[PDB]
Amino acid sequence: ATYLIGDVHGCYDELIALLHKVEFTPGKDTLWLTGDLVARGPGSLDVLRYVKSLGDSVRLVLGNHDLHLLAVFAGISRNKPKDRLTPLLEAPDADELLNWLRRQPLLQIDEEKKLVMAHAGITPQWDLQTAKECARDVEAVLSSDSYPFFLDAMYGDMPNNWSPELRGLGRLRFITNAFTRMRFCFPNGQLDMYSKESPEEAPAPLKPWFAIPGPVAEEYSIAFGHWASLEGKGTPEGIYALDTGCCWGGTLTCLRWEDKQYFVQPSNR
Ligand SMILES: [Mn+2]
Ligand SMILES: [Mn+2]
Repeated sequence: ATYLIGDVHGCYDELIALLHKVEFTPGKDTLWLTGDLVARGPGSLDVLRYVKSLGDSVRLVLGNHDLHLLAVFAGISRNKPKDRLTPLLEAPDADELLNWLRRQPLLQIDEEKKLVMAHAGITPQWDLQTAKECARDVEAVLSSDSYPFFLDAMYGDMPNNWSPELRGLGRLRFITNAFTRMRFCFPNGQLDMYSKESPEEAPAPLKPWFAIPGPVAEEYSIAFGHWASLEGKGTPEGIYALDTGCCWGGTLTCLRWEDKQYFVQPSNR
């Protein structure tokens, strides 16, 4: 069976309870995770240990909080107490866990399932070939010995419009923002980096990225997490918003792909 789970955010107890609910069995089953494995919940260290141990039985994409953790680890960014990352950062296996984490993809594709996953989704300005190339470029910098330089460069809100002519810092910043921070788009597909509200609360002319026709969404199902204020609701056919806000007192959601059956684990908070 194939299971897809939204942002875990250190909610290790809820993750394990949900996996036991579906009798997740590595070697027979595969788990897809939308990223944001860490921060806010209390168990980021246990989450990363478990997810790394799954090996080929997990398909992860990196989220904005995973990248922020890497930036803190590398001395690029300041540790915020509310993220509760200190046990992970001080763990004796922190190097092993975080060097594993920075080698994971920004994008997962299963052609037999016609299924694509990224943390925030797929901008309508990208076709599949471009999404693949952009994921490869950022994965290459994150997996290199020089990844702290990229982590420092990644912060920023511009450029917010894709072009194949983008180069250098702006190209990487756009790619990172599209995969890990996107929510709303302008009608032409350009990213808005400020509004984090539900679609009903957003100001015109902002619309969700998935409300703008794009070539990937037209051919593939897209699963994503990230946008907690969506509460997993309000998406069109073939768009699966899996982040139902477990770390916020909401729920952890798991979708089984074969029958599109949902399973939900209440937050312990
Ligand atoms: Mn999140
Ligand atoms: Mn996120």
